Amino acid sequence: AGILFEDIFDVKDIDPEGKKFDRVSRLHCESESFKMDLILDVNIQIYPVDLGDKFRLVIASTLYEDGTLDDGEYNPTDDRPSRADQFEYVMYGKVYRIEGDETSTEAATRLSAYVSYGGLLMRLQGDANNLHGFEVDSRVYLLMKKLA
Amino acid sequence: IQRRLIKSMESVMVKYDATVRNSINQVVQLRYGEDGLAGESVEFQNLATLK
Amino acid sequence: QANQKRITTPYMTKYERARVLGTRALQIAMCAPVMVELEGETDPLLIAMKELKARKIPIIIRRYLPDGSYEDWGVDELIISD
Amino acid sequence: RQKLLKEQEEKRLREKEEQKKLLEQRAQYVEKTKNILMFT
Amino acid sequence: DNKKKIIITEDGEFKALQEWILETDGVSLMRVLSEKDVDPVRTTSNDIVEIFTVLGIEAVRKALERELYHVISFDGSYVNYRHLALLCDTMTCRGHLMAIT
Amino acid sequence: EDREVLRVIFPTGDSKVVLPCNLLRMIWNAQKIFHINPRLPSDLHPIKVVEGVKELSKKLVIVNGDDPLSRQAQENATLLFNIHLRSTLCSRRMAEEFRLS
Amino acid sequence: DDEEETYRLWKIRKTIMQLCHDRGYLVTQDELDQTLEEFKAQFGDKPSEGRPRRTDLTVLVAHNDDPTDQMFVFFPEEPKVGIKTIKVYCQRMQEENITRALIVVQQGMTPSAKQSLVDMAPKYILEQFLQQELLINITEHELVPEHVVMTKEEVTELLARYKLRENQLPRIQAGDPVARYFGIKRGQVVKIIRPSETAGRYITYRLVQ
Repeated sequence: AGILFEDIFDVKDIDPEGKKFDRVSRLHCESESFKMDLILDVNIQIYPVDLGDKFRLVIASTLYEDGTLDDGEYNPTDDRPSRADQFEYVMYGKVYRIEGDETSTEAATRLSAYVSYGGLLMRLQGDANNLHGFEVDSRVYLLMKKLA
Repeated sequence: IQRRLIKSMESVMVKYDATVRNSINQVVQLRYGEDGLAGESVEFQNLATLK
Repeated sequence: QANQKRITTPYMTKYERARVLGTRALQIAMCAPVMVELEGETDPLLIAMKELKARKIPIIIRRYLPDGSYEDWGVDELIISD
Repeated sequence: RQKLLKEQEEKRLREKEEQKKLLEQRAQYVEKTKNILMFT
Repeated sequence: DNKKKIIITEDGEFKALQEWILETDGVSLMRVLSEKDVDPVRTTSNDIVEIFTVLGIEAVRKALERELYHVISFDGSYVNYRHLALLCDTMTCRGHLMAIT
Repeated sequence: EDREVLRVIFPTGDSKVVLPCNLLRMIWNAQKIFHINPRLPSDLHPIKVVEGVKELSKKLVIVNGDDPLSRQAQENATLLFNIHLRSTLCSRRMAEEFRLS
Repeated sequence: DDEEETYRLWKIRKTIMQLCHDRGYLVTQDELDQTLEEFKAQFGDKPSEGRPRRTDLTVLVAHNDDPTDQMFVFFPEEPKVGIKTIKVYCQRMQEENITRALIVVQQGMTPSAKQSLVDMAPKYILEQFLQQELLINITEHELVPEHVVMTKEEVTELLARYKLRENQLPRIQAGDPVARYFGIKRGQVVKIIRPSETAGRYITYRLVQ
């Protein structure tokens, strides 16, 4: 499939530290199916998000419904079936950090994957079982859709 | 002050035996900067075992 | 001085590179034979840099030591960094 | 522990060398006092 | 911390002891050093000529490096140490204080 | 031993030093060039780290010569850098911090 | 008036013992670190009346390498030492067959006495020290690096390694405080080992003048 992670999140706070940027807003959200915290930077100018909203987030390694790698190059004249068709807000970034609660001897029970979508930062932290698809310096997509 | 400093140090040079010497061939430093390294390539770092 | 043991650096200094390139460029400009092949180069400086990259400059650098002796290094014997 | 014992007896040898040097300085000071006596 | 007493604790950490220090308006380094309860190891002066007369050529080399560094860095600037070292070696390589004049 | 040598060189606890090669930046460059995974166990033998650092230290020559005087001057010229190198390219740091291959 | 006098005498003796030890003379650890109370026990705590008299403070050490190479340390009573006192000390050195001495004066030394100390050098190498400059050991100062008198073999090895003449080394005056502490004459080279913030350690070599 090419999907590293999928869950439904609920916006629990927007800009706790205050609005830092005008067109960008930080959402602190939590899901229900996996109990994962999410910090996400979104362009609220084009895709406004209100407190208490509920959305489906899908971290993917590729947009093509069939398992097929991406070249990281912009190809607007691409007629293949892309899973971005099923979502409203889509970003493209790279994983730049994977933290955990590991010790010198024990493995990590909880992980924390950090992604940068051209400067818009995301932190998806929760159980390490749900974050095996994430590897540092790896390109991913956001694929986020609002639901009622 | 600038002119005085220049005229005082103008002929001090790194020689091919890597010593720093003046025009009289007297030895000012056995190695430039005590380490024989040029000042463009060095940079700030931290000694991890000091503190 | 024993050529079997030369104490100076095995690297070409920036000043040695500068003067060797200038000298060889003047020699080329004065109709000296070129040691490397040439596609379309007509500037003596470009030809001299190509010869230095190819390690085919027929010049010996006589490095003087403070004691008065000297060490002769072929341009092909030195390590070209830049 | 056996190596600990070897290092311990080595320290004993070094302290014994300290004692032999101390008595050597005594053996030369007993010469030096007569010179200090005829000095003044 | 540049004038505090930096020691190494028994645990191996650097600790800055907050101690009394005196700053005089004149210099008699020769006499002040030889006073009871005065530290003859860290007590210094900014008069490089007295440092040369009391401690010698390498002491004045080091002190002169310190004073030039203090003059350069007081405005937050930074100069590579090899330049100060070369200037200070030029002024002290002949056994006396060679003024740049 | 290098720690005690640094402690007598820098009597104030200032680890900021000016040295040729930015070893942490080179380690980061190696991590990114070879796609080092910090979460997986490494295939670098700590004995290889020790031997490689020793051979490297032998190859960094400021003072050339096999005579004992040249040996001591070589020791002194690269002392601080070799301490920085041995404390940065340590086998433990290379095993649980940098995790290089 | 008196406790400080014995304190000064003890401090001067301590610096002299450290000096002789650094010159390579045989000094026992006991006298090398002698407490002030031990000094009072061995010499007294009333120098003003005559216990100790400075003539009792005289030191006589022997070199570690040569037991016959001894050295005196005299403590003249007069503040300004005169030529007659120098002649007396030279006479004593002739009697005891000693060739090196230190004279720790209090106030100074007369010009005739200094000229006498200078002219008869090839016979008796006897030096002049102020008690004011022996109340501290300058080699313990943080500014003073580690000085080491090199041997003629070491100096030859140095000049052969760096392939240079003695006039090309940096210099140190013969009247330098540290040169006088180590009692080094012209023609000798002193190796200075100092810490360097760029290299860790740095050895330089200064020729005595």
